[PDB]
Order: sequence, then C-alpha cells, then structure tokens
Amino acid sequence: IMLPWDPSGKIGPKKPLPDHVSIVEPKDEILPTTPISEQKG
Amino acid sequence: DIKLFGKWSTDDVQINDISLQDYIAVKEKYAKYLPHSAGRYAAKRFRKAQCPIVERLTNSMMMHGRNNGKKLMTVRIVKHAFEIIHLLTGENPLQVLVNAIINSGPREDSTRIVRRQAVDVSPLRRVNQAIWLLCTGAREAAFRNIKTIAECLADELINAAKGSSNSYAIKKKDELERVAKSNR
Amino acid sequence: KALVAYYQKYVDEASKKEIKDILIQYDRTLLVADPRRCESKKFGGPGARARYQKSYR
Amino acid sequence: QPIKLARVTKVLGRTGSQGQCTQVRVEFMDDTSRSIIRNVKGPVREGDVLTLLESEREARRL
Amino acid sequence: TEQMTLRGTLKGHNGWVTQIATTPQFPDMILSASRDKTIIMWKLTRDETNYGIPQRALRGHSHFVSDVVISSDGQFALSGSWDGTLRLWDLTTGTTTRRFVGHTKDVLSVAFSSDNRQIVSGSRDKTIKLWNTLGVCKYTVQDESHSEWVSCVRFSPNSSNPIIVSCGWDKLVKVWNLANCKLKTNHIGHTGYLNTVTVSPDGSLCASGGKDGQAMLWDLNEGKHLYTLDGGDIINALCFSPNRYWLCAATGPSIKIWDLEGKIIVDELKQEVISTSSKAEPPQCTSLAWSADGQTLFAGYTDNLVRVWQVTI
Amino acid sequence: GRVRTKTVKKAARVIIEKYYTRLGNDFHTNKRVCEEIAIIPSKKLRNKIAGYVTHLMKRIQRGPVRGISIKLQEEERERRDNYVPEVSALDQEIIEVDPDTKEMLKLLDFGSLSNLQVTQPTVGMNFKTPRG
RNA sequence: ACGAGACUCUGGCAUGCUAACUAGUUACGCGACCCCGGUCGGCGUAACUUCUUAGAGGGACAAGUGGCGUU
Repeated sequence: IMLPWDPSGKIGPKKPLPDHVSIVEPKDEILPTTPISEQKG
Repeated sequence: DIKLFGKWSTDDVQINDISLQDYIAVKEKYAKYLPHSAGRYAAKRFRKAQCPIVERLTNSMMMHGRNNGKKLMTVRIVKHAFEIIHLLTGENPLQVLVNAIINSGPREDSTRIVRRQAVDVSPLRRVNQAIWLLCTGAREAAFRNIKTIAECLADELINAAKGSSNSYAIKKKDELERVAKSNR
Repeated sequence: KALVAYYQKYVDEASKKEIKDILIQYDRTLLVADPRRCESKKFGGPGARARYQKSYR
Repeated sequence: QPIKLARVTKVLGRTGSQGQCTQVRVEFMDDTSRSIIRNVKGPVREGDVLTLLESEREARRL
Repeated sequence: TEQMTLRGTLKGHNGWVTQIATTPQFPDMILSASRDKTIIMWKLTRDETNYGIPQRALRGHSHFVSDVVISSDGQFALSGSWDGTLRLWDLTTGTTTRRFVGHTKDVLSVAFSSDNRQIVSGSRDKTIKLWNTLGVCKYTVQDESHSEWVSCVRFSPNSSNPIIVSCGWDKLVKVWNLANCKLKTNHIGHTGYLNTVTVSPDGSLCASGGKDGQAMLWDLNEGKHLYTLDGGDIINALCFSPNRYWLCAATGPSIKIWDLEGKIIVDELKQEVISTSSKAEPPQCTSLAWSADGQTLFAGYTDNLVRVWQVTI
Repeated sequence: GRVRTKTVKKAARVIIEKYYTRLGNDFHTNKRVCEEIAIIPSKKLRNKIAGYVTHLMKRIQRGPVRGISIKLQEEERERRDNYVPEVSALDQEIIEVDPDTKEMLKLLDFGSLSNLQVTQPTVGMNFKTPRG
C-alpha cells in the first residue's frame, strides 16, 4: 500500500513527498492609486 | 629569499627550449624548499604543469610496487642525487635537471591510425615522458648493482644534460624518434 | 593560522593582510584546511575503487 | 632540413583509433601567416609550442 | 551649482557591502557591514593611493550582516544579521559586549535611540522587537504588525515625539508610538515591496523606497503623502543630508541626489570606467551614508567596494 | 553533470508566473522568497529552485521567455506594439505599377489615378530555376 | 505516473548557537628538575568551549565574472 499524506500523522505520515513543491496561492489585493494615511487612537 | 634544500638557488637556471617554458615549472613561484607538497595537482587537467619538476621527479621515482607511498625515500634520493650532480659537474643541478628534461623528451612519437603513423608529442607529454625515461634510467641501472640510486639518478641526469647516449633516457628517446622517422 | 589570528585581534588588518598574502601566495595549504579524507572501502574489492581479480574460464 | 617551432592557435577535435591524438592548427613562429593542421599525441591547450622535426607533412582534417 | 567626483575606493571586502553607518564624532572612521560576516572599522588616512585602510574586522556572525549602526558615543556599534542575531560590538577591543537572542529568521534592520537605550530590529519573521542593551524583550509586536518582512526600521531624532518608522514587504510604511508600542498611523498607497525608509534630522518627514522607484515623503506630525519622486530604477537605500536639504538615493547601479525644496535632479553619481560593457549588469549599489559634515558620502556596491563621493564646489 | 530536472524547472516557472513582483537578480533573497511563498520540503531543492529562478529572472530582464506568463505582457508587447510612425509606408506619393494591373484597374472604376507611375514593361521572360 | 533526480546516511566548513569531573583547554596556585624563564599526560581549583563530543541551524545554486550555443 502507498499511504496518503495528512499533517495529523494518523492515516499517513506528516511529511510530504520530497518532490512535492506546494506553492501557496497569492491572495489578490487592489494595487492602490491613492496615497491614504489611516491615523487612529 | 634563498631556496631549494637551503642551498640550490632558482635565479641561476635558464629554460633553453621555449617549447617546454611553461611545462618545466622551476622558476620564482615554483621555487619550493622541499619537493614535497599536498598539491592536489592531479585534480583538473593541466594543473600537473604547475608542479615543480623536482616534485614530479620525486613522485615519478617511487615505483615498482614496494616503493609506492615512500616519497621521503625519494625526496632523500633526489637530495643526495643533486649533491652528486653538483660535486661531479660544479653546477646548480636544477639546470642539469632542466637540461635533461629538454634533451631527454621525445619530440615526435608513433601512434596507431596498417602500421603506426608518426605524430608530434604535446610539450606536457614530452615533460611526462622525459621524467619517466630518466627515472626508469635510474632504477633499472641501480637494480642488482653495488651503486645507489643517488649515483644512478645523478649519472642519468648528467648523461641526459649532455646527450651522451650512455643515458638510458636519451637512447630510448632517439630510438622512439627513429621509429617515428620510419613511419613518415 | 594562529599568527594570522594574532595579527587580526591585537594589531591592524594591514599587518595581518600582508602576512596572509605572503602565506597564501606561496602555498594555499598554509591557511586552508585540505578537505581530503581516506575514502571508505566497499565489498567486492581490497579497497575504495580497486576490485578483486575477475576469473573467466 | 631544420626543426621548426609552431604555436597551437586552435585545437580542432580528436583523431586516432582510441581517440589518442588531438588534431590542431599550428601558427609557425617564423612565418606568422602559415597555419597548418597537425596531429598531436598527448594533452594540449591553446597557445603551447610544438617542435616539428619537419613542417612538410600535414594531417588530414577529421 | 556643483558636480560630485571620486577621491578613491575602499578595497578589503570579499562579500559585497550592506548598510554603511557613519558617525558624528570621528570623521576618519567609517564602519561598514558586508555579505561576508566581517564588519570593517575603517581608517580614513585620505592618502594618495587609498582614501581608507581597514583597522578592525568585527568578526563573528553565522550568515550575512544585514544592517550595522554606531552609537552617539562612538565606542559601541550594533549589527543585525541573517542568522537572526543582533550583536553589541565593543568597538575599542573589537569583541562583543552582549548579544540579543529571540528572533526566528533573518534580522534585516537595526537602529538606536538618541539615548542609545532602546534598540529595534526588523526581521522576516513578521515582527519588530524593542530591546534593552541587556538583551531583554521589553516588548514585541504581533497584534497588528507588518504582515510581511521589515526591510527597515528607523527612529525620529525628536524626544517630544517618541515615534519610530518601519517600511516592509507588505507595501506599507507603518509609524509606531514608541511609548504605547502599537501603530500610530499607516501610509497605504505605495505599490510593490519596500527596501528602505529614512527619517530626516528634524524628525518631521521620512522617505520610503522599493522596487517601483517611487520615493515617497511622509510627514510624522500629521501623516500626509507630500509628493512622489520617479527614481526610474530600483531604490535600495535612501539617505538625507545632515546639514543640507538634500536626499541621496541608491537607485540601481547609480545614486540620484534630490533637493527636496526644488524637486529637480541635482546630479546622478555613477562609475566612469564601465568594463561591464558587453552584456553584463554594472556593479549595483545597495547602501550609502553622508559623513558627519556632509562633504563625503560613502556608498557600498555589489562589487564589494565602498565608493566615496566628494562635493567639488 | 548539472542539468536541472522538471520538478526544479516547473516549480521555478510557476513561482515566477505567480510571484514575479517579489523576485530579482539576487540568489540569497530569491532563496528566502521561495521559503515564504512555497513549502519546498528540502534545502537542496530550495536552492536548485531559487537558482533556476535567478537564471530565468536574468532571461526575463532580456527579451521574452517561451514557457512563462506574467501580469503586463510585458510593456514591450502591450505598450510598444502601439508604435505607429508619422505617415504609413502605404502613403507612397509615386506607386510603382506594371501595365497589366493598370489593364485590370482600367476594367474597374479606377481607370486613372494621379499617383500611379506605370513602368516600361519587363522584357525577356526568364524567371524559372534551371533543372538539375 | 514509476524508474533518474529528489531522498536517507555519510565526507568536508563554521572562534556563530546550546552544552559538559565518563571530554578537555587557558589561567592561577602547590610541587619535581635545569641556569628570571624553560619542561611536566605531576597535583589541585577559577574561568571558558578553540581543539572534544552531538544537537539545532546556516552553507553551494553553475550563485558571480569571461568565452563558443535562438545566447
């Protein structure tokens, strides 16, 4: 059997395949065209 | 400062054959005290050339099994050989060495491309063979003989620096060049 | 190395550098630890690379 | 006939049965616009000086 | 009215030079970090051959020394490094006094107070630590800090305004209340990550720069974007003049100098004998700092050299 | 032998494609960017990847690279491709013309234009490439 | 996608980290011998972790420059 991967360490190992290059998805922000200062307190 | 065994200087000797100028390392930066260095010369292709010929001779000496690794045996042989060359010639024996490398190298060698077409040697191939021929000239002379390698290596370096033909290394060299002349 | 570290600590870099220059311009081994080690033996031979006599016929 | 020196100006490839000879162009030291193709036994890089016992023999291009 | 010229180069670095720190006290002593672990305390002889000769390599980090900065005293020096250590260099003997353990990742920046009491460190572990000179975490920001790296942290010279400024790779310049130790104001508006931010000697306006090259001034008394400056290239380091009303920006391989009053290119400082002519990037600049007076500016490039820049007129 | 494998190249591609804005021509920062934006499970792979990133980022600073896709596309292909001269090459004051296309325009509405200078016809029909 | 590579163990590096009477070093003292120093794997304890041990990290990727190849 080849086990799956889970970070819990129960059904499979916690460590991924050394080949596996998981790239975190970049969250989309609106590049600002208006210089804004946000003073508080 | 003053150089080799504390007693053989460097800025006395001149490499005559310009063919071997860069491939006979004996001069100014290749002036070491002993012919003994860690080196790592034999790592990449040509670095062998930037080894002092005294250390190449020392290394080339320790051969026929039993002697492999015994470099201090050879460092000593070369040291006592230079004493003998000085006292029999009255000369900085590094010049007798360099004259022997210039003379005792083959300049054209046969190769299989029928019967063995004649080609030219590399200058490094010449320096390699030169040192081989006059080291085997020493050990073969010295084998089953009262004489020491100090005497035999000296007699080989002297007869080669002349081109006497009593030199094993000159006699095998001009034989190779004779066989190279043949197939031409 | 211990001298070059003495000229580092207790005098200027100037005296240290012209010393370090003399040592390394002569022989690099003086101030660089030669990384080579006796490479391990493997079975099927009497040493690292060399193999035992193969016998055909 | 005399024995002429020559300068390795380009190392071409590799010749021989066992790849035992580099093939090379050699700029002559007398006539600095005579460049012939010559087979060399043993290690050779750009600019090392070969001694030719004759210059009339000439190697066939690989 | 003037152009700036070379008086020489400062050779003696293997890795290339990071944040150079000048001193008010000694005009003959510049102290530069590098992309080796060395930190060279120099001796400006101002001789024919070499403008400066190195005295003391402040040795002993693991990885690259990101930032170094000198006290008002001139007998201590403080560097942060990519191993995640801040030192406190005993500049007389050339050893360490104390050393600040706590940061997870590469400590990218460091600065002093006017008191030389409160020390602050921008790091890639998305935090900024406020220390003592006796290696105790007085306070550390995680609550609402930079959400990315902190490529610079700087202090206001102003005592009545306990304010610190931090640029970061989250595209923001956050201003902090040194007292309460939480953010005073944001400076949202700049596109791309930030490399550098610097505070002028008055302690009223600061200059931030990143990849985009849009050098932005921000007032600290009331947070307002004054005006943009099209640097044209990638801004690696900014430095105000101590006496003059001039901003000096390390912009790619060149240094562009601005008069903030008259928004015009005063000059651009460049190497002349460019031998990277055939398909090669010229030696990029990454740090600079004006002298005590402000006649000589030193600038650390990616070819390991500290280049001096002198006022002719 | 120092050829890089698919898992190194594919990673480096997708890393640049999504995070071109954070990268540069400095290995030791690119190395440290790759740590943040991706779970690379191995230091050697992390360097190999960063190392090919840097090599591609040099090739991006030159002309365009084949197997890659960035936000702009890429200010010499979107912006510069809107290059237009003062007057077009189709604005010839004297258009060279043979008598045979004059013969066909004469059998349209365009019998006579002013800016058509009809050449003396080409003599000796000799255009074919000799055989063998 | 498997195999290759990655990978795991190992070799080489860090006066940078954590450390130590089952590992030491440098000081200081007592003592033996030589004519103020010198030798000591003679004895004892203060600092320290360079050598020592083994943990965490870092470190190297054709990364930098120059040459022939859509370069």
